[PDB]
Amino acid sequence: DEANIETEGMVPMNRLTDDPRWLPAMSERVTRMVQRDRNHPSVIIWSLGNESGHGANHDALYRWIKSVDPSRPVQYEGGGADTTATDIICPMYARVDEDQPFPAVPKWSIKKWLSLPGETRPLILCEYAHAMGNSLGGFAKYWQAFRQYPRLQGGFVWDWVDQSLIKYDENGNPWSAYGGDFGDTPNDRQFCMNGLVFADRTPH
Amino acid sequence: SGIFRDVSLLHKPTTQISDFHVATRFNDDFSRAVLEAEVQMCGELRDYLRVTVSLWQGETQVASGTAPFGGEIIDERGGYADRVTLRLNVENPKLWSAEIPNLYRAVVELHTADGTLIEAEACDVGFREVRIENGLLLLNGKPLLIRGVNRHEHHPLHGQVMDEQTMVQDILLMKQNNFNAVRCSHYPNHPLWYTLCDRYGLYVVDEANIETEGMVPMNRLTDDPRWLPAMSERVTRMVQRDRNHPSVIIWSLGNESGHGANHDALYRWIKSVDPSRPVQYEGGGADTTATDIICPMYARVDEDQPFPAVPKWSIKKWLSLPGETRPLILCEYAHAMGNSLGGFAKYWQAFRQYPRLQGGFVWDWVDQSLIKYDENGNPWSAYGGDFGDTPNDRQFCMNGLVFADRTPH
Ligand code: NA
Ligand code: NA
Ligand code: NA
Ligand code: NA
Repeated sequence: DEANIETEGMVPMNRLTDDPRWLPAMSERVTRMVQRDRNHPSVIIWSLGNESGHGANHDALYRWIKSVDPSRPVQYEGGGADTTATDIICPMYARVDEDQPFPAVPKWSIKKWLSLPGETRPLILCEYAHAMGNSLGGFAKYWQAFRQYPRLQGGFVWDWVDQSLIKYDENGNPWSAYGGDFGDTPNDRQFCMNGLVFADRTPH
Repeated sequence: SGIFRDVSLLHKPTTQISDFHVATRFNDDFSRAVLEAEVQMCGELRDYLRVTVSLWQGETQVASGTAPFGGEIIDERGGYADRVTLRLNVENPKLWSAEIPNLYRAVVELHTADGTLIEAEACDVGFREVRIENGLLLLNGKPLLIRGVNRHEHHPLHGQVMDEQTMVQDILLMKQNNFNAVRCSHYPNHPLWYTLCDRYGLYVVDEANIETEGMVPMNRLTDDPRWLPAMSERVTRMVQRDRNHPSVIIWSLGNESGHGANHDALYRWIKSVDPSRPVQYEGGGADTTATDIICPMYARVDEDQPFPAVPKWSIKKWLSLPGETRPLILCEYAHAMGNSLGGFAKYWQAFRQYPRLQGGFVWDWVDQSLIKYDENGNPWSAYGGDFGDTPNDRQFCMNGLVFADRTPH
């Protein structure tokens, strides 16, 4: 279950999340979420949001949840996926054997990530295997490592369904539209379609 | 068998230096050190006795200090009237490493306050700290990358007799081939070996002469308290003899003798007596409570070998097992028997990518072939069974990177 906070478009990404003046608004997104959903058993992990960098507001909210509901781990990928705000190392798009050492927020091979000096947490990718159009190449690689390494505990594929929208041609025939097709601009074109299934739920 | 190492005769005065330990401790950035030398005497104590410890860098005296015997109060009964600890400050020491084996000379003098010398002892001192921290083996604060090799004491002609030429030769080749470390598989070496490693610069793993592999199960003797004593002398006597050599950076409790309670005890003994160096031991599974370092033998890179009780996990996977945090250095890997070393680069790639994979000691340095003469007196390389020996292990005694004569494979 993930709080509704994502501030990716900021520069740097934690501009807001590191600012105390935004702590009240973030706080509600998190606390109201826990208050509503805490009795659901299918909820096994709480998430602080998505792509919001790593700011002190995150630390605070991580702690709050931990105090209020110790029954579930808290994860958060922002800022490098292994910050003090997550109980699970939860990278997005980290590869199996290949390192991607971006400065500040590298994406280590997941097998290597696990045994970095002092690291002891489990690793579950919050996002992996970008199913955008003809894809899913290398998927078996992930599975093979998840099975061999105890602390490699899987991940969540990005993602389920293509966000394509229906449009109609002059003749009243429908077709799938994506970014820009609505005269929307700037836009990110086909980037909204990354699902394992078509919008109508037909599989890829 | 035989008297295969040097025999010598030593004359000591009646009042003498019976033991001395040298320790070097540093500040946070290694820019200041303290040299601590604990000195013990035997014979008659007198108030006029003194110990002077001086430290030299080449021909320059760095520091010196004197005191009469009488150590600090240890307990309710007091202190050791027959010991004394001198502490010397060293500013900006030149650090020892296998990359640059800077050494100082410590001179230990026993003498009278009027200035007559009774006797002097001494040793080469290398300023360096060995410690495991946060999962890594560090030397002077930096994480080691061990390019090691196992090396038995073997001469095609002299058998187990080691000479200085041979030792030098080995060392030079090793260095010339990018090795920076050696494991004394599986017993303490001839004393000069250490001295050379000190001076030429190679990291050494000193190992107790304890191997009981042919027992069933392997820890049969090692878990038996009746054997603790015998084992104890093999570990304690090694440490007492080799502890002032900077080249020794790790102690090993022996080789392939399972994991017994005797191991745990000895492991602790050493930790207690010489905290300066980590203790490792591969027996019983390579990650028991008797080792500070995961040190498997022949564990593969990506492939697990899940034998019962003592599985050999892929080393990459080993590091991250639940709860594991230690560094991993293979005590033996890449069995170089005959036309071998296939897949060697796969270990190196792993070593470089994973911080806690700190290398390993290839098995091993030189083939253990012996020379024989044919009917015409022509020499030939013999192996297991060639002397009429039976049963035997045939060519398994030839696993080195070099032929018994030192020619490279
Ligand atoms: Na797993
Ligand atoms: Na997308
Ligand atoms: Na490494
Ligand atoms: Na062998």
